[PDB]
Amino acid sequence: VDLEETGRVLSIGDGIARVHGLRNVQAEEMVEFSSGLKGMSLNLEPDNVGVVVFGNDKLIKEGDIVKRTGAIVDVPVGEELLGRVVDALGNAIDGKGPIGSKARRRVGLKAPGIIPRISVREPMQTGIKAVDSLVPIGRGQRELIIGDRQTGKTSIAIDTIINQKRFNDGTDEKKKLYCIYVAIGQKRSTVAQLVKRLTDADAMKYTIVVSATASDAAPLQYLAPYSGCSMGEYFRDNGKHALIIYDDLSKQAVAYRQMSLLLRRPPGREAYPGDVFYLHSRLLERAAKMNDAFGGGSLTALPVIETQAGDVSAYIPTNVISITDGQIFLETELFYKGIRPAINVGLSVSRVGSAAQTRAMKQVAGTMKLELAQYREVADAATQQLLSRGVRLTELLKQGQYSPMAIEEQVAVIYAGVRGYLDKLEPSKITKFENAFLSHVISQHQALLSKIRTDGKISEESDAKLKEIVTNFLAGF
Amino acid sequence: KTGTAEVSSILEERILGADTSVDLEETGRVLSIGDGIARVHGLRNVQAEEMVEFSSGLKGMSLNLEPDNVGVVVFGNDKLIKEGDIVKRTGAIVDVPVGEELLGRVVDALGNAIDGKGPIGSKARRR
Amino acid sequence: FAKLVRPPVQIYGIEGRYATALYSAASKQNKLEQVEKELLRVGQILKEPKMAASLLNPYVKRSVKVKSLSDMTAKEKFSPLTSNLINLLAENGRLTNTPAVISAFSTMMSVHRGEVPCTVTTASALDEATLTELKTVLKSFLSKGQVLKLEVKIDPSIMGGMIVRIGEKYVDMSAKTKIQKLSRAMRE
Amino acid sequence: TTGRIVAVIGAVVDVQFDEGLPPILNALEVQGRETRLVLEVAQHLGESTVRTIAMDGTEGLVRGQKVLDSGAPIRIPVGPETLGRIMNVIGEPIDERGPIKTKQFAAIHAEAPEFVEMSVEQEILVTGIKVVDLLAPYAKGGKIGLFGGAGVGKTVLIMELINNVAKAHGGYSVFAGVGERTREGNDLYHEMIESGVINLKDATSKVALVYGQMNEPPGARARVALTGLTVAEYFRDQEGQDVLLFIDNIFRFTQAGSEVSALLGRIPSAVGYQPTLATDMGTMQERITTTKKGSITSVQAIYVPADDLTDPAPATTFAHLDATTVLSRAIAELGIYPAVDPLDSTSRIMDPNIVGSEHYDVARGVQKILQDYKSLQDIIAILGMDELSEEDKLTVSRARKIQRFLSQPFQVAEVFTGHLGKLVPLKETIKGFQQILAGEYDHLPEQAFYMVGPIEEAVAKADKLAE
Amino acid sequence: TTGRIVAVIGAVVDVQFDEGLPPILNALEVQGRETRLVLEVAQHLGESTVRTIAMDGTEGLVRGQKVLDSGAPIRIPVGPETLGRIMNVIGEPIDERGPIKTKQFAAIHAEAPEFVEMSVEQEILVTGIKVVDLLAPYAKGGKIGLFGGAGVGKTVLIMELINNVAKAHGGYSVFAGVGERTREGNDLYHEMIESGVINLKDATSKVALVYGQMNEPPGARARVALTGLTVAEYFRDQEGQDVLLFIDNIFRFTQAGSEVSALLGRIPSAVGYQPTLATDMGTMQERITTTKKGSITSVQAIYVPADDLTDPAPATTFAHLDATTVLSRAIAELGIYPAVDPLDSTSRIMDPNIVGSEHYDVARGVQKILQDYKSLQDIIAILGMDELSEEDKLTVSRARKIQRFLSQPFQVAEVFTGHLGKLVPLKETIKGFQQILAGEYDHLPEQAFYMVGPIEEAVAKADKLAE
Ligand SMILES: Nc1ncnc2c1ncn2[C@@H]1O[C@H](COP(=O)(O)OP(=O)(O)OP(=O)(O)O)[C@@H](O)[C@H]1O
Ligand SMILES: Nc1ncnc2c1ncn2[C@@H]1O[C@H](COP(=O)(O)OP(=O)(O)O)[C@@H](O)[C@H]1O
Ligand SMILES: Nc1ncnc2c1ncn2[C@@H]1O[C@H](COP(=O)(O)OP(=O)(O)O)[C@@H](O)[C@H]1O
Ligand SMILES: [Mg+2]
Ligand SMILES: [Mg+2]
Repeated sequence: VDLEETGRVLSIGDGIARVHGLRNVQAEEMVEFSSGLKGMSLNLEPDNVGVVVFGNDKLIKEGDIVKRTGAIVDVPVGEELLGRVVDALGNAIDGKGPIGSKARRRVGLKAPGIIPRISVREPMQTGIKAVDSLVPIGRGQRELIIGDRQTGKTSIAIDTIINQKRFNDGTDEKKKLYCIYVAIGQKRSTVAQLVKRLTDADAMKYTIVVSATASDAAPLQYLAPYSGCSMGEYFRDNGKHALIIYDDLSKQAVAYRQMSLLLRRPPGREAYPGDVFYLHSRLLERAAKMNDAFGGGSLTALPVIETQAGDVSAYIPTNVISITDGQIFLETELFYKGIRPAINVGLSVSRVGSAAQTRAMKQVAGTMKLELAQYREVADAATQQLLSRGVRLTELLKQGQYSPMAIEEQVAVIYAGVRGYLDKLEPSKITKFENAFLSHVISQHQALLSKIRTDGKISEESDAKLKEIVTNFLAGF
Repeated sequence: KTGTAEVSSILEERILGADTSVDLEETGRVLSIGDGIARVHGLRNVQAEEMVEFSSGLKGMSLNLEPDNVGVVVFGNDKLIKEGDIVKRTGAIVDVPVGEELLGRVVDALGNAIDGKGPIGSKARRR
Repeated sequence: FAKLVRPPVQIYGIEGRYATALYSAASKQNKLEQVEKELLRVGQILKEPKMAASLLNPYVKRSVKVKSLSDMTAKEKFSPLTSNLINLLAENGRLTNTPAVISAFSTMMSVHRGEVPCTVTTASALDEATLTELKTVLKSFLSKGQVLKLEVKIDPSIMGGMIVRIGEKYVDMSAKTKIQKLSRAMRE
Repeated sequence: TTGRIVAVIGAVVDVQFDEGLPPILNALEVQGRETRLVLEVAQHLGESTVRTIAMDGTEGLVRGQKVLDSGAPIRIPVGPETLGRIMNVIGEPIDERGPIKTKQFAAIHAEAPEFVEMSVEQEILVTGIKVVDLLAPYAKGGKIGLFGGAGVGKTVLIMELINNVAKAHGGYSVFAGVGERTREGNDLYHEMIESGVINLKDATSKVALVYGQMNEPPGARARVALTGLTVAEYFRDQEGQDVLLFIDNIFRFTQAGSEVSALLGRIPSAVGYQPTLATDMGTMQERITTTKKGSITSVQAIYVPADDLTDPAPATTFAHLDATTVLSRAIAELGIYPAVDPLDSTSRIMDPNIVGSEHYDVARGVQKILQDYKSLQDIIAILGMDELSEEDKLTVSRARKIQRFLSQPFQVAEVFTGHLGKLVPLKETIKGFQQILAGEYDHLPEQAFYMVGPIEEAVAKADKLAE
Repeated sequence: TTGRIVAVIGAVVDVQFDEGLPPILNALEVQGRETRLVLEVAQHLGESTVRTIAMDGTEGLVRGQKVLDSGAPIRIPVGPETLGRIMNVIGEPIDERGPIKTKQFAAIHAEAPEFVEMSVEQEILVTGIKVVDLLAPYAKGGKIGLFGGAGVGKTVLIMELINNVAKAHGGYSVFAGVGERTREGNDLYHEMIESGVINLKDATSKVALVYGQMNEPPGARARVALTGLTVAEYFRDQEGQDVLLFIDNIFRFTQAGSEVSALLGRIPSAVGYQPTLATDMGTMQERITTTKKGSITSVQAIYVPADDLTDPAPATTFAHLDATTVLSRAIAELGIYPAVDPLDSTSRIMDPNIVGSEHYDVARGVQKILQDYKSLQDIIAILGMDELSEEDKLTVSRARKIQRFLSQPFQVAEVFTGHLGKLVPLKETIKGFQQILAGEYDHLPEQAFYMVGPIEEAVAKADKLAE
């Protein structure tokens, strides 16, 4: 037997096979076991090779034949993946046929350096009033979504994905965003329901879904984020824009801790190895924004973290807060109370997207942010006014589910709210007024919203016409 | 890697064909002794949790049966046990006397009277 | 246990334990020279590319390896000591460090016949007369009956002089060390 | 294939197979044993040696005993003949009623249904219980956590769920007891026999029990949940119906996994749990789903160590739960039964997109009024009942009526309440609570709502007690 | 010489030389790679093997590959031609502007200055930040450390210090970004290009940049602090100038070590940390001293894991600094910015013989009142601020006024908040705190001091509040 391009599994167990042979196997190279699984050769040792199996170790046996594929761990990338679900290795799992991709990218490829990048200058629209007005997200940014169990983070991600359809249905190739959704250590039922929800919103034609659900071996959950990030780097390096949503990046950390402990590595703080920070920074440093000498493409990243009992100063939350360009703190208290999305605008910030915000939204959201900030500090006459306006705004930023808004409607609604037109309306009816007003402006006055969208600003004539519309409607309410 | 029975004494025995005059099925030779744990070579026919008896009158329970050796826990001070001793099977898992003959008697963990009131009746035994 | 006769030089490790067992076994029955010769023989016998390829594969069962080694030993008419040693190394799966065992026994037998390895290092080579007086004086260092095993390396890194190792004894009449000594003491 | 025991360290047994190695997870039978001993393979140490976790006491094993390779993982008898039969992890009956005769055997180590064998639409499991169906509906094919578990009605509630599900939808049920006290196991067997969910005579049972005793080695208490899943998966796939699977307790599942991991010699993770905690839980919880054929709805009893909700065990199990029920000692005191905490109970599918707008609005109104009454009770305790308004005394009355109506008489508790059990459909529950909230019944007495079925029973009770 | 790879585990590679062995810290080149892969030797394992740490990704290394000894440690280009450039661990330009043309290379592993070289001078460096200047006055030529968890203001503060100090600095400057965001390095590069501190088309650049950002393996993050240290050591010793050395984040230098220590077969210390934590930190940090040949005013941002100041890394770093500045997450949550904790922050030059008697007295009065307020806080939180004597209420009011007044608007945060950056000369700081302490401003509202420059701006704000 060829003891150079082939070896025999010395010892399986723990999901780390020890192979004997493969004398010409490169480090981090992908090998294929006889049964059908695949593995990655971490430890080129003098006498054996430590291969982590991307699958269930039950299928591997001592004596099996490992054959090196000859290439570093890589995944199929391209336009052919849009609309398909795939496992962590790029093999389709929705049973719609072979993936059929021409290009393969390494999952361990290095992030772009300091010269390729450029400041974030374009907005990534999420159709969530709170996110778009108070913590804007640019294109190329890395905006952590950090929360708890059932506080509405996957809802933010899916609202973003569904909202991108306004642009992916148009013709401007410079605004189309191709979304990617990586599901790690997450119930497969949820992934299937999410894929159906996307298909019902016609949001799969530009969405890839990478699955590493809880029934998948630890190495697959470890490797799914990198497969997704390569699938997105393809678009980034080809002058197109992409948006990848790792969900969650704490399940990946748990999987990596399993992998490390089973390899008998020195546990650190909370038994996590020392590489966890490197594990995540290696990943989130690829969400860049290339400059026009490199294509001008971008790759946004929306990592998701689940704190434990609201602890934001934990180990992994603090690592990813030290890696990312902002935060969206979803508070469980607010969510249970009734505020949804439950974004805690006090603690949620955006390092970069502030400059990428749209002018029309920028001017209105500036005064919205000042008013909310003032209200936050007082919770007589001026105090009563601040409480009233703050409650109006807070009830204004409540939103439904799977119903993203175009920027123009957000501008109209927030403008009505901040200019004090609702200062007399009872605080409970603000949502009803909002839903009626949106229908009104979306039915009759399309010219105004279209002009705002095209001009990209609330011009003085646009301001006057919007004033007229809101005052007349408030009169007829 | 390494085994605890790879000490040069066992290998010396086995090289010059001296391992055939020793009965390694019902007897063993203590390889190590320390902190109340003895590691014994041989006793190939010894059952888990069986009671073995050392040459110096002590007893022990064989808990760890590994490929190379048997890990016996000694029922007393390991002062009397020395490397090279001889350990013999008793053949039976540990059991204790039972019956109404124990009532009113102070006994130790193995059913031996320790109150100095005389032998213990003990018609029946139980594992 | 059997009071094994200790070797002169203690080799340590797995090879050390196997070699000490072999040396104790041979020293009684007095078969040290023959067993050393047989060890040198098996040094080449196992080295054969076919045998080496068939013994470094851990997927041939230990049964097959022991059977093949028994056949080879019978075909070579060895002492029972060496045959049992090879069988023991095969059962324990210690064949990959057999050459280590032979090397250990070689080191252990060399000291048995009274040899003290020596090393001489100089900037350049030596004239045979000077090497002869070196032999004489170094034999003066040794004790009675202790043959010498000279090795004369040439190290140009040193600037001259001589360096001599006799066992653990060491004498450094080299230019480099004296330059270092003067430079340091003078620097103080 | 035949191997030999080479080592025995506690509950871990290292075997040696000269001919050919069995794959991991196989089951090996030790030959020369007075009672069947099965070893599950877990590692391939090399040199043809395997390391196995024992499913029974390893005492009395010898280095050299022959071990026979079955060739497939633990295979248990599954079918309709397991209903009403207790059986341990390896499938041997332990109720001493003879062999479990079946024409089917299933391996307990299976894989979760593929991504295409998955229902894409949520559902609701109607259990016929007002509080469960209104404030915390049980998703079909979704895990439900059940808290409390001490003299509050956990067993009676489990039995009522079994009966209702076997009566409304006709599906059977499995009760996997992970680390079950033998005393409580026998008590539960007899309670089931009494209420009628098990029938020893006519073979019309509705539940198949699988007990992993509390004195079995750690390698057995870790796999009984898988035996229960296999027995339930037969009914899902082969019988094509909706099954219930009661796992009591799930914390004991995690504990047994942790002990096995430690015994095999693995470094513990955060709080001393196995490094494979998340995957050990996920491999099991991912087989409780709604395939396109049937479905398995699981009900884990859950224990929270140190009362810490962030401990890795419940922190990991809560990631899988699709609902929650909280039996409270404070409500069994009031005579309300089932003593389900209406406000602490939670559900993921309590969403207008899933349960419909009317159901969602009724549930939210009931929760709001109950919270209002809870807040008002402080004022009643401190400032006295007189301090209330007239738009608050009315809410107090309505909330008391709602609390009474949320109670129900169970069919498996007719020897505790003197009434006759009711299985209230969903529409009846929603209409009753909608009417009570609207105020249509403000003239009735509160006790007319206690322990009744649909609202019409409350009307009849009012007529019978007032006249 | 020529050796061959024998083992490749993570970033740790074993290389076997049959001929002469390379000494320790000596660098080797892996022959046969697309780019330059440098392996720094770290140990001799016997049997003519050396363990080494790779300064770049090790994917693609084949056992038996060839490695060529280089004869000297990693030698980087140093000189006045490394100003305005960007370098990496091994001295290769990464700005895509051409090779760094210098006539003189420096090994990054030099030894620390001897004892007869230290300088005892102790001046004061004015930074224009009220909290830093009053309580923890930075010193010229000393080491400064900004301790803080994630997202408390380390980089914003260090950029403010860059702006202020290195705009009024006639000497050179060196920013070594070790283990921080790559986009932060890009923003710094472009801010300097715009601000004139870098001329891409001239020879009047005054900042040398080195970058080992987080995306690089542990071997590059470990040894990138030494590259910046060498670039600064040249400008100190040879050029005999006064250098600024900003490091952000130095924790990533020790962290990276603990990533390779595990693979070097070393027993871990207190919390997974390498056994050699303090020795490595000492050998790195004693080369940043200001000797008699020149001066280095090093500012280091230090990350506190999980906000734990008891961690071995920050706890060990504390002993290597003149002035510390402990940014706190609680204070940042109160809105105060910079979040400097006035009581954890310290300094060596906070001596009446260096700063004065009014500066010293004011600093101690502020600290005393803040400590009294901290003592009261626990009671204030439960019993309420009504169960306080009048002296205690006065202390609370003054302490809150002082807490707010220590907050300041930075110019680097003009984009964040829209305010205008403010510098506050030392005399104005001392005068304002004197006035607040004496009680001259007890009639103002405490929110009149929030984020203002000198105190007269607080008075103007208070007047505007009245309207
Ligand atoms: N904007 C919203 N309005 C109303 N309800 C919402 C909103 N967002 C989320 N929810 C509710 O919150 C529940 C959980 O939402 P979601 O799955 O987004 O949270 P999650 O953090 O992803 O949950 P998990 O942590 O379990 O994955 C959903 O069932 C949904 O009904
Ligand atoms: N629907 C009900 N009607 C009457 N009594 C009930 C009902 N549900 C629970 N109980 C009471 O709760 C007690 C505990 O029951 P059970 O749950 O079987 O024990 P455990 O809580 O220990 O499992 C019983 O004594 C029973 O009287
Ligand atoms: N002078 C300031 N004004 C307002 N906000 C500030 C100021 N300094 C720091 N911050 C806060 O600090 C955050 C940036 O944290 P940063 O220091 O970049 O993180 P790290 O501590 O990881 O370096 C900003 O989002 C901002 O809210
Ligand atoms: Mg989610
Ligand atoms: Mg920073």
